[PDB]
Amino acid sequence: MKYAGILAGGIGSRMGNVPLPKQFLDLDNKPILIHTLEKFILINDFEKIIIATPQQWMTHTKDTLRKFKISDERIEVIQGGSDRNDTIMNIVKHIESTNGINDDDVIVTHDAVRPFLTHRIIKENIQAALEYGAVDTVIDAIDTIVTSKDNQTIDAIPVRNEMYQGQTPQSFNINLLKESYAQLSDEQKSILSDACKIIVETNKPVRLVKGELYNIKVTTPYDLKVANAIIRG
Amino acid sequence: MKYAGILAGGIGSRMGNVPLPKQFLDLDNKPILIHTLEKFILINDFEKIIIATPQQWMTHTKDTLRKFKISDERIEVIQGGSDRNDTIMNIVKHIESTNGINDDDVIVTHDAVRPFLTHRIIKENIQAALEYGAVDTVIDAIDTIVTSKDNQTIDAIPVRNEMYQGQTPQSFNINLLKESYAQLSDEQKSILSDACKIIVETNKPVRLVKGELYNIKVTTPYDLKVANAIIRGGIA
Ligand SMILES: Nc1ccn([C@@H]2O[C@H](COP(=O)(O)OP(=O)(O)OC[C@@H](O)[C@@H](O)[C@@H](O)CO)[C@@H](O)[C@H]2O)c(=O)n1
Repeated sequence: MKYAGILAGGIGSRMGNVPLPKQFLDLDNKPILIHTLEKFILINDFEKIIIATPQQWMTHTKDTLRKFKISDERIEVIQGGSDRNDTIMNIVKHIESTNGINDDDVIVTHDAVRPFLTHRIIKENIQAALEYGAVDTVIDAIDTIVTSKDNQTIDAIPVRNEMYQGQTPQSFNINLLKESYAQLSDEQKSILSDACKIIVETNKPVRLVKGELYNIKVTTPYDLKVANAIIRG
Repeated sequence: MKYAGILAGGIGSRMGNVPLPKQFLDLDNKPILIHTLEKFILINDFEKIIIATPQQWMTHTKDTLRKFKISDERIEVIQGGSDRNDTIMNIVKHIESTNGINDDDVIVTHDAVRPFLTHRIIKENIQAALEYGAVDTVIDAIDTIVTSKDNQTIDAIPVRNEMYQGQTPQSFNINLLKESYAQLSDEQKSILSDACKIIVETNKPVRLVKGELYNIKVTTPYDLKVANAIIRGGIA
């Protein structure tokens, strides 16, 4: 079975790491979250489309689904976790308690504020997860990537041809993801913020699926202004 | 003395069509290169502002400057090189053969196809080059960065808080740039995608100056749609 996990944990402020509900901001007279969900409802192969969000946003999420006539029976809103990977695991646990996890199940996890992913991206994610167990959506780096350990000076400049900008979806065989996450120590769980890095850190391969330049994360006022252009055109 | 080097030397190859150089494409009825140049003209302290273009585009560039009533005597259009760092060094050599290089000279090198840099970015680049000798214009990485050695599977996912997207300008003390570049082999030069790595590879510091989310590089039709939005929105 194939599941979608829509991660609506918000976008943390720079000071304080306060979750801001950017997925509710308006994009051409409809919340960003609704645009993203519409893309997933178009995929008939999903058994459930699970939105995980902080307890304090669950009612507004349900109210917004109702206002924008999103009635698809596969949509469910559940409470998120203490960080992004813990929220993913809340989704996995919800699947297990509801249907039970099958050996061939896959989960397609995706940012609520990435409304411009495509049918191809979703299908390629599903197929790569079924065959290989773990997948990241990426695009080739356009800028030269540089590192710094002090926010003052360059530490290194890697070869750009080996660098990729990570997007989402990130998709996994569910049992593989669960087994890998179970291998991490409490310290690792506190430090890891990315879902594909769970797999990498536990020495299993992660496949690349190529995204799109326009599959942006709408997290700043600048990105919201750009998003209006992408949508209208 | 302070010099600007506007890098307009690439050629936009297209499959099955006449090459259309991205730096000359119209953006709100004005070529991208002119948008970029206007920012540099507003900096009084440049001694010269040198635009490098492919040989066959030099006359067209000079004429287009005249078309937009741009007569600034500091502007010179010269021939670029076969790769980006060769274009930068063509500009350095032109300065050397024209004025000679002073020990305190700095050069602000910048993509012609990045029209949305700001007064602040240029001024911080100049000051950074004067104080530290080498500087990169960067922003915090917008995405998690992923690496791959086989172009099929992830090799590593570095700690995201140490990752930055390189933009331009990149600015240098001229003698430092020249001396560092002279140390590199042809293979080392082949691997470079920017100028600041010349400095990093020769074990001299490169300082960071913050760019902007809208200091985008215009190279594909998608980027031009974004550029048009930026202009109409007053974002930059
Ligand atoms: N023979 C050449 C080739 C290119 N050029 C100029 O170079 C500009 C960017 O060129 P291009 O769009 O192809 O981008 P690159 O792949 O070179 O990488 C750049 C990336 O490193 C940098 O922006 C940033 O990230 C660093 O921090 C364009 O104006 C070209 O005309 C030149 O004058 N002569």
